[PDB]
Amino acid sequence: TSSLETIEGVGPKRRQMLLKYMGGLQGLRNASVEEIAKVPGISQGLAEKIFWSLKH
Repeated sequence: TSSLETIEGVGPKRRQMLLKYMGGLQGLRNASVEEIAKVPGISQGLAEKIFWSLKH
């Protein structure tokens, strides 16, 4: 239900950023908030948002 993929600042590419950062969703799936929290704004809010996306 969480619009994590279309967060108030995600959906266009922000998420992809991670891959623009890693170049592979897998890595993003392997990257929890800990890693995801290394992108634009994506520190905790987005980070988590993404975490719950691929992580678990």
